Amino acid sequence: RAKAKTRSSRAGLQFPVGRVHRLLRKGNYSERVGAGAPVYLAAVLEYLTAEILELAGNAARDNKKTRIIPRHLQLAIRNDEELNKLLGRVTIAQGGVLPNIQAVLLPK
Amino acid sequence: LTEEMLLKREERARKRRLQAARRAEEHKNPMVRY
Amino acid sequence: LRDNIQGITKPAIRRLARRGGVKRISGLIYEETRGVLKVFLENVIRDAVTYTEHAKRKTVTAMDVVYALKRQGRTLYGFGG
Amino acid sequence: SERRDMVADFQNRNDIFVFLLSTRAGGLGINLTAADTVIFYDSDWNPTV
Amino acid sequence: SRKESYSIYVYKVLKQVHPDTGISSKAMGIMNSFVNDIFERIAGEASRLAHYNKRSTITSREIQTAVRLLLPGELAKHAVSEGTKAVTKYTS
Amino acid sequence: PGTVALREIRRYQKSTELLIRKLPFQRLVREIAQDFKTDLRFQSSAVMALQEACEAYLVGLFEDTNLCAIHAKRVTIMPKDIQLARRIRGE
DNA sequence: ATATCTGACACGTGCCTGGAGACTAGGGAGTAATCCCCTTGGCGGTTAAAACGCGGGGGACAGCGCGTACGTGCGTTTAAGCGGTGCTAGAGCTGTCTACGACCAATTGAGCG
DNA sequence: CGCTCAATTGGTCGTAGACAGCTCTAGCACCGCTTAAACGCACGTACGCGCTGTCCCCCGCGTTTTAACCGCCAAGGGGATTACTCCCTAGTCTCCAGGCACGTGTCAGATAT
Repeated sequence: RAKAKTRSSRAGLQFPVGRVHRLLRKGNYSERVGAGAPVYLAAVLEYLTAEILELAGNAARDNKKTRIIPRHLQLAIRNDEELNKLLGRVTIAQGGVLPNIQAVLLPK
Repeated sequence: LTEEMLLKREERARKRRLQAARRAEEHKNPMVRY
Repeated sequence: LRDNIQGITKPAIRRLARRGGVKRISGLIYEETRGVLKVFLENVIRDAVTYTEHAKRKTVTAMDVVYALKRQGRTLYGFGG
Repeated sequence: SERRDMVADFQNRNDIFVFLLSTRAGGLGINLTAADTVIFYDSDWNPTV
Repeated sequence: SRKESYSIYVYKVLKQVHPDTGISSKAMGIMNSFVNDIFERIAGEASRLAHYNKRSTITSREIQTAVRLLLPGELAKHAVSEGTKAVTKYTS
Repeated sequence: PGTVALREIRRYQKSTELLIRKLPFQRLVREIAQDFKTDLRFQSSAVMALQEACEAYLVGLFEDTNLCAIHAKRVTIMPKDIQLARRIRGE
């Protein structure tokens, strides 16, 4: 037996692969979990979360801010059609709505 | 300049002493007439 | 008393309308909106209570309503679950 | 907090005739020397208490 | 007692893109909600795929397929590429 | 003039806090719960999760009603624009 | 037979949930002024509407054959517990900076000429 | 037809709240390592119901010229906005008070060391 380290580190991964391996069995999704499946799901969750976290940081950068709030997260969704589709059934607490006007409202 | 290094303590410390005091003093005590 | 759902005030409904981006608002719209607002709770509180009645608790949790909102297709973040 | 003001009105005044105590919340250290007399409406199962 | 959530891990991943940036407690809750919603979507989709195949095993190919029903755009193939990289590097 | 309401749009679209008064909403939530069933009581977080879902739902209804009125060549909403916005959604 | 155990069964205080009272002062409700709107309703350049004569191809066979299904072989798959022990949230507390308040400037909408 | 004026949107100062690195704790399921279950990938082996061109009439289409209708013109008068006037209830924060949970209680009377 040896001094422990995360299985994610050998996979090249940033989230806890061990508890993903727990959740995939303990949630009764199948009788067996393949050795790659929790590594793969951690990689998928990380990839998609990092992709939206750049848009979150960029939404704060656009508003010239340094601390993320739910408004920057709503702006991150409304800056990308993949997120506008994926999160189309999602409510963001205190995120508000994208500011928009139909041209008919405008004077002249 | 140099005073802020102390203010960052003493501005809070005067508030601690005051809050301790105000806690501790509770903690130790028509018509008519005929 | 003000229990006739008129406690959801005219300027509050009008502010929701303004965030919603609508221009001129006819004076029956506030009351038509109060009708929708009741019916939304007749879906959401009712099913949230069916999740409270899964455990048969006295306390409604944020989980109980998030499960009702999930089966009704209007999921919510920040509260978890 | 409540255990103070009721004692502070029973000591140092003649305004009250009588006080109600449980044998176990009242029995320890309160020193109600304004009282002349005591009635045990109940004795405890543990003697000397 | 612990309550199963990703608060420190999403703030660890933020350094991939914006080391300059802080996270409000509210925003931390939103991103904690995001990662577990995508888990409930993928774990359900992969289990329904496994049910249609009657298999005892979930696999890299159940999730590779489930991600393609999660997203229409090429972020699906990039996430699928990242999963196949990670499983390869883990098993080598 | 009759049009500077367009500045209110931009202010309440910049703003992102909840708009209905918490006490009125909590009273209504409790009243609807109590005539539904006995001794149901709500954590503050449940009333907030309800109110956020309600106000997001009504912002969606008003956006949908806006497009119905714009489609009808109006600059005004009448209860009939909401009744289209319900039937066209299947609500 | 005996030591002493597992209820009987209660009031100790902790926690937070949860209610109602008295205050300010935020904001909701009542209203004209008046404009400007949803709406009523004739106008003729433009396409819904349906035959006749007709072009594009829908339709029903016969049977070839690149793939599809069963369901057992056999060696490779994950299961499975339980050793160690690093991660992990609690959580206690800053130590400020960051977004949100308080005072007043560049730029806009309104008035009609 | 482009000014003067009465008001914001946006700018600088302010102040303490709401973060995020500690600063460790110590609870635990992650990671290691054998043990052991049973079926996954392999894979023949039954034999096929998608596609390949014959024979024959069906449906879609172009063309034509009525005549309903949408896009448009302007005006009609009542109801939404802009703004002032005044009344109340949303929020503050307070103390009251009680259900859930934990814990000592204890000694009795039901059970066994």
